[PDB]
Amino acid sequence: DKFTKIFRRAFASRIFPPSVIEKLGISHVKGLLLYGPPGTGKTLIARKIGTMLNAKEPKIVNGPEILSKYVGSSEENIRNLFKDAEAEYRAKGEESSLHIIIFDELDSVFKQGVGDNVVNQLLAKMDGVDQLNNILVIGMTNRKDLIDSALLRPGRFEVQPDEKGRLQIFDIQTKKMRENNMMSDDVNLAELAALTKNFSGAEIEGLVKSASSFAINKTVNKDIAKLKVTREDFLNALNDVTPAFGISEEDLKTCVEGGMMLYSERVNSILKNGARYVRQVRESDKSRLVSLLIHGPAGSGKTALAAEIALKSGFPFIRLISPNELSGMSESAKIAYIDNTFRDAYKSPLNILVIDSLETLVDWVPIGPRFSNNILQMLKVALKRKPPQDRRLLIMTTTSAYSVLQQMDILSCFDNEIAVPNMTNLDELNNVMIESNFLDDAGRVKVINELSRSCPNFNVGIKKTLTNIETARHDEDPVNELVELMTQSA
Amino acid sequence: AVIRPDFKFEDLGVGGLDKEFTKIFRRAFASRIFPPSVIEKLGISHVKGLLLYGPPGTGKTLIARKIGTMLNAKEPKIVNGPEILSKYVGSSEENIRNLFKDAEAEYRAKGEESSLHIIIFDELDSVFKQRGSRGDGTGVGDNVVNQLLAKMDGVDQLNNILVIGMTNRKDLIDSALLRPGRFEVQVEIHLPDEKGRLQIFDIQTKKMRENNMMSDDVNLAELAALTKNFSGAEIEGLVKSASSFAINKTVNIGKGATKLNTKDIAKLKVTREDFLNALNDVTPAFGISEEDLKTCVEGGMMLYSERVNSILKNGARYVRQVRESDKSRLVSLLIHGPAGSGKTALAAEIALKSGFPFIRLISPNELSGMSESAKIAYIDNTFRDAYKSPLNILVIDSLETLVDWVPIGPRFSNNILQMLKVALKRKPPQDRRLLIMTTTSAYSVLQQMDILSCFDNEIAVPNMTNLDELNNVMIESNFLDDAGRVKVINELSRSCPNFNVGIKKTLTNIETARHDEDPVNELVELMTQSA
Amino acid sequence: GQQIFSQALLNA
Ligand SMILES: Nc1ncnc2c1ncn2[C@@H]1O[C@H](COP(=O)(O)OP(=O)(O)OP(=O)(O)O)[C@@H](O)[C@H]1O
Ligand SMILES: Nc1ncnc2c1ncn2[C@@H]1O[C@H](COP(=O)(O)OP(=O)(O)OP(=O)(O)O)[C@@H](O)[C@H]1O
Ligand SMILES: Nc1ncnc2c1ncn2[C@@H]1O[C@H](COP(=O)(O)OP(=O)(O)O)[C@@H](O)[C@H]1O
Repeated sequence: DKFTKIFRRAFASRIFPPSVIEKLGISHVKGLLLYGPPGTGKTLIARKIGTMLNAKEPKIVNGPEILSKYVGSSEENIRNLFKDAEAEYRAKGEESSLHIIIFDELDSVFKQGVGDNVVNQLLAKMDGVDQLNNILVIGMTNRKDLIDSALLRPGRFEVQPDEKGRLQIFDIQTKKMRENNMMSDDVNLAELAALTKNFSGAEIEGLVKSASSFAINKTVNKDIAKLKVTREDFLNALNDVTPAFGISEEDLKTCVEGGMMLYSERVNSILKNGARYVRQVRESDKSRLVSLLIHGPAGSGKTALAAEIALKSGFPFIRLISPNELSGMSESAKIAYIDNTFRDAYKSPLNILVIDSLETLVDWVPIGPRFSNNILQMLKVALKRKPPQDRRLLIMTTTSAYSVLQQMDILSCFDNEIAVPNMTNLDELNNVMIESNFLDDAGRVKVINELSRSCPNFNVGIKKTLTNIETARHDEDPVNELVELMTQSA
Repeated sequence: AVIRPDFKFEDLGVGGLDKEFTKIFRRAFASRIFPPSVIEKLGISHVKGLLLYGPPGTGKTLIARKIGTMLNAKEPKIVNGPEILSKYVGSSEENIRNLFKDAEAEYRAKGEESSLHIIIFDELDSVFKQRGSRGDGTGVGDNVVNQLLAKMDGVDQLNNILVIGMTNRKDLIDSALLRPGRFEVQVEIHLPDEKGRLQIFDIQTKKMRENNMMSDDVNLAELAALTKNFSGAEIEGLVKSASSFAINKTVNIGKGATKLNTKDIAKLKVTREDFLNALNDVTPAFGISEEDLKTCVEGGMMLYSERVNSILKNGARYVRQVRESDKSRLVSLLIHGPAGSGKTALAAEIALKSGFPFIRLISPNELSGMSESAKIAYIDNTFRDAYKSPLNILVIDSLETLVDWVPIGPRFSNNILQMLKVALKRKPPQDRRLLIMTTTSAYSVLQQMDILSCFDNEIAVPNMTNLDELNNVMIESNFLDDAGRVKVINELSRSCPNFNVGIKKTLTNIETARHDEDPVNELVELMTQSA
Repeated sequence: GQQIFSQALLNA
C-alpha cells in the first residue's frame, strides 16, 4: 500500500486542467522502474496499473521477442510502436489520453548490434524533439544492475507472498480438491504455509502436483471412490521442490544445541545482566547503541551464552557473524560481506548483532606477529557508528585473547565487560554428572571421593567435561576411566 | 492405453537403476493412467518436459532406446541435435516446427482421446545453447531456441506431448528452458552401486553362461568386489577384453601362420586368470582414492614391540566411538613423534582397517606445483566432498610441510594455516560424522603457533631402543642366517648398548649391507654411525 | 583485443 507514493507523487500532474500545464511548462515524469525478485508479480502490477488509471489498452511485448531476423527491422518496429501516440497527440495535443507501453525483461535487450540500435531508436524518440507527456513506459527487471547506463540518468526512469497472502493463494489452488470431498480433515493448510516460507506460486503448484502424485502411486502398483489426498503425501513431497533463499536465524539456534545446565549461580547472574541490558536498550530513547564484551578462558563457553541471551530477547531481527561463514573468501570479499551485514541491520526499529571470536576474524598468529590491519580497522570503525535516527542496536562480541585486544588499544571501543570463569568446585561436577545421567548414585558418589584425594583444584572447562564424559561412557562405565582422564586434562 | 498389459520391467536390459525408474514412472506417466475425467476433477495439469543427465557412459541412451518398445508407445521420433541446422534461410525453424504436425492434427481430430506422442531430442545441448552468446553473425543459432520455446510454451493447449532430452552437461543448456512448464522434472543418473554392479555383470554374462561357454570357476561376486568404480560401459569393455585372451590361445595372431585347432574351438572356455588380466588392461576414469593409502603402507607392519599393538587398539577404540554414538559428530586426533619413527604408515593402517565408506588422504605430493589460490581451493573442495557420506575418515599428513615452514625467517604461509585452523573445528551437517587424523613431527612449532587447542587427543610414537626389537626386525627381514643374526646382536651389545635410531633407517641400512657385504663390517658400522 | 569470424547462408 505504501501504491500511495506512486499515485501521490508521479500521477498527480495529469489531474490538473490541461491549459495550466501547457502554460506553466511543468513536465510530467516519464519513466517508472519496478524491480524485485522473480515471482513478485511485476507483470501483474504492470497490467493492473493501466486498468486502474483508466489508461489506454496496454501494448504487451516480450523482451526477447524484440530480436528481429531482418536488419533494421527491429528499429522499424520500435519506431512504429509510437505512431499511434504521436498521431493522437498531433490531432488533439494536451487532450491525448495516456498511452502505456510495458517491455517485459528490459535487461534482456537493453544491455550496455540489434540491442544497440534498439536503444538508439528508443532514446531518439523519447527525448529532445519530442515533448510527448502522454506516454508512460514501465520497465520491469529482476536484475537492476544490468540496466544500461545510457538510460540511468535524470529525466529518464526518475522513479524507482506474505503469510496471509500465501495462505490465500493456497486456498485458491486447493478450492477444487477441497470442494469435492477428496481432502482429509487432518490436512492443515496453515501448517503447510508455516512449512513453506520462501516459495513462489509455481513452486506451490509443483508441491500440489507431487503430493497428488504420491496418492496416485498408492493406488497403481475399481475402487476409485477412495482416492483421497492424505497429509503424509504433502509431508513427503516437500523433498522434491526447493526454494532459492537463505536464513541465518537457524544458525543462532544450533549454537545452543548442547543446552544449559545451570551448574552454578553465576550463570544465572550473567543471564540476569544480559536481560537487563536488553531491557535498557528497549526502553531508553537516548541509548541508541550499546556494546558489550564477553571474555574468559578458552573453552569456558561464550558463544552459547550469548546466543541464549539473544534468543531470549525476542527482537524482530537477530543475526550472527562467525568465521565459518567467511571461510574461503578473499580479503576484499570479507570486507564487503562485513559491510553488507552491518548495512542490513539499520532497517528495523530494534536489532541485535552477535560477533563470534573477534581475534579469529583478524587472522592473528603470535609468531610474527601477523594479522590483517584492514579488517581490524573496518570493525573498529563500525563498532562506534550510531545507527540512523530512531533505530537501535545491541552488539555482543565474544573473544578469548583479552591481552591481545589490550595491546591493539581497541579496548576503548566497548562499554562494558563480562567475565565467564570456568567451574572449579566439585559441586559443579556433581551437578553436571546428575544432569548428564552418566552413572548411578554409587558411582557418582565414588567419583568425588576418588578425585578429592588427587586433584583439589579442578580448573577444567565445561566443553572438556562434556567430551570426557562422552568418551568415558564407552570404555569403562565404572569410575576407573573418568578420574584418570580428567586428571590427565587438569 | 499408455502401458502395455504384458510387461514387468524384469526382461528389459537396464539394471542397477531401480529407484530412478520408479521416480520417472511416478512423476511422468502416472497422471495418464486413470480415465481423464478424474484429472480435471482434481485440477492437476500434465507434465511436458523430462531431462536426464549424468557422467559419460551411464546408460541414458539405453533407456531412451528401450522405452519406446517397452511401454507400448508410439514409435518415438529421434533426431540428433546438429541434424536440425540447414543451409537456406528459414529452413531450420521449419524443420523444428515440422515435427509436431502429427500431434496437432490428432489433437484437433480427437480431443482428449488422442494417444500419447513422444519425441526425444538426443544431444540437447548441441543447438539449444545460451541465447545470449553474441558473435555478430548469422542468427540461425537463436531463432531455433525461439521456435522451440514458442511451440512448447504457447502450445495453444497441446496437452498430449512429452519431450525427453538427454545430455551430459546441464550447465551449457539455456536457462530459459529450465523453468516450470518447460522441462520441469530433472533426473540425475550417477554411477552404480555394488549391487547394481552385480546386476550389470549378470546381465552382460547371461548369454555367455547360458551356452556353457564360461567355466564354473569364475565367481561373479569377487569380480563385483574388485571393480571399485566401473560404470556399465567399462564393465562391458572388461568382459570383452577378458574374452579376447581366451580367443587368443587357439588363434596365434602374427606368430607363425593361422593355426586354428578345430577341436579346441568346441572347448573354448573363459577362466579366472583371464578376468584378472583384463582387470589389468582396463582402468577406470574416476579413481578418487583407495590406492594412495594402500601404497602408503607398502612396506607393511612388523609388530616389533607392544607399542604398535597399543596404538592400534586405541585407534580401534576411537573408530568404535565415532561409529556408535550420535552425539559425537566430530573427533580429531594428533599423532606426533620424532622424525622417521613411522607415523603415516600407522595412520593409514588404522584407516584401512576401519572399513568406512569414505576414505582419503591429503599429502604434499598431490599439492606440489600449484599456486597458493589453487591449493586453497583444492583443500576446500576436498573437505566439502568429505562432508557428504554418512561416515567419513580423513587423514592429514605432515602438517608443517603443507604450510611451507622454514626456520630462517621464520617464513610460512598464514592463509593456509588459518584455513586449516578454522576447518578442523567445523562440525558436519546434520546426521553426519567425521574422523580427522593428522600427523606431525614438529610438536614445538605447533605449540608456538598456538593451534594446539583444536586437537582432542594426542598419541606419541617413540622409536625403538632395545636390541630385542632390532633382532625382531632383522629376523622378519631375513637379512642373514640364524648364526649371523645372533652374532651381530652379541657384537652390537658390547659395541654400543645404548640405541636410538628409528625404523626407516634400519631397513635402509639392512638393504645396503645386503648389497655390499652382509658381514658385520658394513651393517654394524652403519648402525653405530647413525646412532 | 577481440576478433571475429563470419559464416554465410544461401538464398531462400
Ligand atoms: N553456561 C553454560 N552452561 C551450560 N552449558 C554451556 C554453557 N556454556 C557453554 N555450554 C555448552 O558448551 C558447548 C560448547 O561450548 P562453546 O562452543 O560455546 O565453547 P566456547 O568457549 O565458545 O569455544 P571456543 O573454545 O571455540 O572459544 C555448548 O554446546 C553448550 O552445551
Ligand atoms: N610399525 C612399523 N612396522 C614396520 N614398518 C613400519 C612401521 N611404521 C612404519 N614402517 C615403514 O617404515 C617406512 C617409513 O615409514 P613412513 O614413511 O610412515 O615414515 P615417517 O616417519 O612418516 O616419515 P617422515 O620422516 O618423512 O615424516 C615405511 O616403509 C613404513 O611402511
Ligand atoms: N545398466 C547399465 N548401465 C550402464 N551401461 C549399460 C547398462 N547395461 C548395459 N550397458 C552398456 O553400456 C552402454 C551404455 O552407454 P550409453 O548410455 O550409450 O552412454 P551415454 O550415457 O554416453 O549415452 C552400452 O554399451 C550398453 O550396452
